[PDB]
Amino acid sequence: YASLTEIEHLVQSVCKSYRETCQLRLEDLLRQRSNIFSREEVTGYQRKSMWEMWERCAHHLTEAIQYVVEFAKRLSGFMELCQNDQIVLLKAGAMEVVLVRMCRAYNADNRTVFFEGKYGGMELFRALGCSELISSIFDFSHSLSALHFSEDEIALYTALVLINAHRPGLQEKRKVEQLQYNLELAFHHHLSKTHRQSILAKLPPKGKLRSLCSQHVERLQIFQHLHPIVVQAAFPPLYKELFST
Amino acid sequence: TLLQLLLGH
Ligand SMILES: CCS(=O)(=O)c1ccc(CC(=O)Nc2cnc(O[C@@H](C)c3ccccc3)c(Cl)c2)cc1
Repeated sequence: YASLTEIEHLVQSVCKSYRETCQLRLEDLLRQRSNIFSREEVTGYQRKSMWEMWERCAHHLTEAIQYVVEFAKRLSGFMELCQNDQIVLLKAGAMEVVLVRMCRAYNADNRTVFFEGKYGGMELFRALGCSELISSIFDFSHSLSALHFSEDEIALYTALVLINAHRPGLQEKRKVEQLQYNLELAFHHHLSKTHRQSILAKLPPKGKLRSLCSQHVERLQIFQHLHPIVVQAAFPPLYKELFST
Repeated sequence: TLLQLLLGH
């Protein structure tokens, strides 16, 4: 039964773990907002091969995932969990955390995302041949951007995205449930201080993040079946492990 | 697995 002091300490700990592993500075992402891909640059990306565009994106996603792994490692409660459960949570949660974090790189005013040094719209990704997935991801980013998360809110929310006791295959489910609840208390406490509990009802349903990850896996199946050799030869091995069937 | 390796266990 975590005391108020312990909950306050948990807030600080989660926010520190996030700050240390957030990958890019928010200020740098925001500074780059005026730097938008030109019509010709966008066309250049659209004319790339499906395999090359998938390869680029898999690399960038894997890099983002490596920071999420580091985030998990610095979350004290996470390392308290058994080895199996750490793996189960990260395997299911890594992509979900990245999707949430990416809203920092999304500009709702022109519906663009920071990708390879500049801001581009969803049409930038057309060569992937998964327009429905890209649209869904942009919709998700837009929905989160409307919430106007602070960095501390992103820290606390992403901690909860990772510590999700509903994942199948947990060996110590009740232990994960306790940590999840404590992180809920931390999140709620922080929100209470800033009069921000209103956002709780506006957060995406958990099924949404699960849906996006399922869609991603399915589109990778379509790609991998079409181009099996490129996945084997060129894609990051961690990407394969997490997403290939 | 690679997650195992990255987590150091
Ligand atoms: C997440 C930590 S961060 O510090 O916020 C950060 C932000 C940006 C970058 C550079 C980068 O990887 N951009 C990128 C953008 N869109 C990408 O796909 C689209 C389809 C997308 C759009 C929104 C959400 C998910 C995916 C990819 Cl594959 C990479 C690095 C770090």
